[PDB]
Amino acid sequence: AGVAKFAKYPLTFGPSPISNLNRLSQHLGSKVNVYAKREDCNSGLAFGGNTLRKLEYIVPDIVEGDYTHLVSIGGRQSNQTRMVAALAAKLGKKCVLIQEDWVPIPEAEKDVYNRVGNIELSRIMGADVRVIEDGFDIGMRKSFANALQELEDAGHKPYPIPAGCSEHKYGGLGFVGFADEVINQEVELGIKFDKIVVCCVTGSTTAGILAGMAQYGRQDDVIAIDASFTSEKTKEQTLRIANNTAKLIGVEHEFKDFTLDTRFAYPCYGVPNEGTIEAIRTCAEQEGVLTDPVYEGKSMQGLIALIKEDYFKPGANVLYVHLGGAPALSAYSSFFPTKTA
Amino acid sequence: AGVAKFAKYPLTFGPSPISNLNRLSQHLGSKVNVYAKREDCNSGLAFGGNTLRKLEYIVPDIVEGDYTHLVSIGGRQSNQTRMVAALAAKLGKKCVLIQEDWVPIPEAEKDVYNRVGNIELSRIMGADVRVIEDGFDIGMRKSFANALQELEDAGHKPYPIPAGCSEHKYGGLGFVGFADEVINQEVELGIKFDKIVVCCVTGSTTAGILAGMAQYGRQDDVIAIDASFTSEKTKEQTLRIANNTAKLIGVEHEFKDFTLDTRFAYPCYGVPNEGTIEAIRTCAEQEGVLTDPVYEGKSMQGLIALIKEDYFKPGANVLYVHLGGAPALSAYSSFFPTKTA
Ligand SMILES: Cc1ncc(COP(=O)(O)O)c(CNC2(C(=O)O)CC2)c1O
Ligand SMILES: Cc1ncc(COP(=O)(O)O)c(CNC2(C(=O)O)CC2)c1O
Repeated sequence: AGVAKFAKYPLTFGPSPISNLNRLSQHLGSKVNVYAKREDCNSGLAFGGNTLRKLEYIVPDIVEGDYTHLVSIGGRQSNQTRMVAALAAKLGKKCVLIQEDWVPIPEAEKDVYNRVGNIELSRIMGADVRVIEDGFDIGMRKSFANALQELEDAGHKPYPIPAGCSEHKYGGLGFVGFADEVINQEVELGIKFDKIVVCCVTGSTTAGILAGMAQYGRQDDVIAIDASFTSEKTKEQTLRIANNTAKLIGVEHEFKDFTLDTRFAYPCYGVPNEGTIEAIRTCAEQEGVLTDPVYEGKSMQGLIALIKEDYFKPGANVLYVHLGGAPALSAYSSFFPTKTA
Repeated sequence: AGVAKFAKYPLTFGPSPISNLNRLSQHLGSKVNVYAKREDCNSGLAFGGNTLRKLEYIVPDIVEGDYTHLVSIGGRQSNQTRMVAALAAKLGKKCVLIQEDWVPIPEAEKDVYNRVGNIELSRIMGADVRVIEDGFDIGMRKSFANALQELEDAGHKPYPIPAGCSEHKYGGLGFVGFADEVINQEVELGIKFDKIVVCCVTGSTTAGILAGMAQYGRQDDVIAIDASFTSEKTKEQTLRIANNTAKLIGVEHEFKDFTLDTRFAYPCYGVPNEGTIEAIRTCAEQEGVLTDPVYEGKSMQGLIALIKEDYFKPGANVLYVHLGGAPALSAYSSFFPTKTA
C-alpha cells in the first residue's frame, strides 16, 4: 500500500467532486441512486479530464530531468494530446502531438473533425500538432518513436508519453489515488458506493482504479464499460497494468480478470450508435451533464442499460466516473439534431 | 448589503477557485502577479460559467411558483443560452432559446458557426433552439416577448430569462456574492488584490462585482474590459443594474460611472482582432488556460496591454476574472492556425 511513496506534481484543484444525478435516477426507474465523480471538472488546464490525474505522477520525472519537449500521441480528437499540450504550456516546455486516424471520420464530419474539437485546443496552446493517418492501436505506434528520434537528432531532450499513458511505468498511479479519494469521500458524503462504472480503452484509468480499490479489498466494486471494441487486447493490457501498478503501490493482490462489459463498444472505436447518442441525450436532457460519443457516451449507455436490466441491487449507490472528453462533442454535431417539437 | 437575505439555489461546487498564473506574470516582464478566479470551473452543468452564478439567485423564484418553460435569449454562440438549457434540464422544465444573429459570421466560419460550439450543446440538452435573424442588442428584444406570448398562448407558464440575466431583477445578486468570495479568498491567500479585471457586455456581471465590492468600499478596484463595442449602452445598462442591485442588498453608495476600458472591443461584438488572438494564444501557451475570441480573449488582451503600459503598481496583485466562454472556441477555429517550431 501507498501511492504516497511516489512524487506528485499538482495539476488539479484537488479531489474531484461527486455529482448527485438524482433526477436521472428517477427517469431510469428509481431502482438505483446514480452518482457521478467529475474528473471532467478537474482543473483550469484546458477543461481538465482524466489524463491530468495520470500526469501528476509523471511530471516530477519530467521536471527533475531536463527534457525540453513533451511528446504524446492519440487520434484526431484525442483528449490526452490536448491535456499534454496544456501541461507542456504550464511547464514552459515544447510539445509535439501526433493525431493519427483511429476513427473512421463519419463523412458528415470529414470537414470539422480535423479543424475543431480537442485538436484545435492543442494548436491554440502552441503545440507542434502533426496530422498523421495510421491505424488504431491502444499500444506503441511506429510513428511516436520517429518523432522521438526526430527531436533527439535536432538536439533536444524529448519526454515520451504513450497513448492513455497506459504504457508508462507510472500510468496507473493517478487513479490509484482516485480510489483513495472515493473512500475518503464516501465518508464525507456519508454514502457508500456499491459499484464503480467507468469507460475503458487503453487501460490505466480502470487498472489504477482496480489496483487502488484493491487496497481496501474492493476491486469487485469496479465495472469497466468497454469502448475500444477490442475486448481482446483491451482487457489484457488493462490487466497487465493492474498487476504492475499493484506492485508499485505495494498491493500483493493478483488481478486475473475484471468486470468488462462489451455490449456497447460497437460499431467501432470513436463511432457511436443509436444507443450511445440516446444515452448522451438522456443524460444531458436529465442532468444537464454533457457526455461525448466516443468514451463517456458509451459508458453511460451501458450504465443506463444495466439500470434497466435490474443488474444492481435495489437501492444501490452506483458511482459513474465522468472522465471528461466533452470538448470533442463539436466534431460530432451531426449526430444531434434539434429536439422534435 | 445583506445578499444572504436572498434565497440561493446550489448550481456550483461552491466558491470558484483562484489560479496563480505566475508563469504568465513572469512572461509579461514580472510587472505584476496575475491571478484568475475560475468561474469557468464552477459547475458540472455543461462546462459551467458566469451565468450559473447569476442563476442561483433566480432559480428559487422559479421553482417556487408554477412555470412550465424557461426562456432566454442570446447570440448564435451564446453561453447563457447553453447554461440555461442545462439549468432547465436540471430543474426539470421546458426550454426555448432564441439565438439572434448578433455576430457577422466570418466567411470561414459560416458552415460551422451555427452547428458547432454552444448552440450544439444546448441542443443535446433538448432545448427548443430557435435561430432568429434579428441583430445584436443588449436590451429587451422583441422576439423575446413574442415567444413569451406564443407559449403563454399555447397554454403554458414560461419564465423570462433576458440576456445575461442583466435585465432580470435578481441578475446582479450573483456577482455581489463573487465580491464576498473575493474578500474571503484574500484572507485565505494571505494577500490582497489591488485590481479586478473582467469582461463586460450585457452588464450584470460587472454590476454585481461593483455593487458587491462597494460593500467594502472597493468599487474602484474594478476594471471592466468592454467587448460589446457599444460604449454608451453597455456602460449605461451596467450602471443601471449596479445601482438597483446596490439597493436590494443595502449599499447606499450610488454609481455615476465606473472604469470601462473600451480599447479592445474592436472590430465588433463576437469578432476578435489580431490582438485578441494574440492574447488567447499567449495565455494558452503560458498557462494552458483557454480564453475565447468573444469575451475572455478580449478581457485578457486588455489585461496584457494594461500591464505593458505599466498601468499597475509594481508587484500589484491583479485578479483576472475568467467567466468561461471557451466552449464556443470551436466556432472560431479558422483564427488559430497551427503554430510553427
Ligand atoms: C473521456 C475519456 N474517457 C475514457 C478514456 C479512456 O481511458 P483509459 O485509456 O485509461 O481507459 C479517455 C482517454 N483518452 C485518449 C485520448 O487520446 O484522448 C485515448 C488516450 C477519455 O478521454
Ligand atoms: C463569457 C462571457 N463574458 C461576458 C459576458 C457579459 O457579461 P455582462 O453582460 O453580464 O457584463 C457574457 C454573456 N452572455 C450573453 C449570451 O447570450 O451568452 C449576452 C448574454 C459571456 O458569456
